[PDB]
Amino acid sequence: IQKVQDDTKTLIKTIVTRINDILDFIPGLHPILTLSKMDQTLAVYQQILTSMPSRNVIQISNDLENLRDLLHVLAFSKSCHLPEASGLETLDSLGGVLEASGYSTEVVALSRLQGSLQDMLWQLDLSPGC
Repeated sequence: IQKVQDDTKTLIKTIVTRINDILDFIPGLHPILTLSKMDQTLAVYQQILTSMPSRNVIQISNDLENLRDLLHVLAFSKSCHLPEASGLETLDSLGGVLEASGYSTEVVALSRLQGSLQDMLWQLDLSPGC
């Protein structure tokens, strides 16, 4: 379990760095505290990123899948259950949270995602609920 955590922390830093290389305090999309909320949030970002492919987004999107796995492998070792995340049938509802004047939706989306990732980074050290 500790190595699962070490592997999770590492992968997160990688994605945060990848995003920098590509709004300092922009809140992520409800990135919360339990393993299920983290997973349900990552699932919403994946749907978003799938609608805006680019070299780094496709790269990031793949990493997000590896991060979700690590979150599930953890729940596994914690003998708990992560529900199947709900999916948005449409991204049209995400308009408001992804729209900003002087900023692209791609930039707002990756900026929120980075916020969520940095959020998980420290919360996972508190050995969050399930």
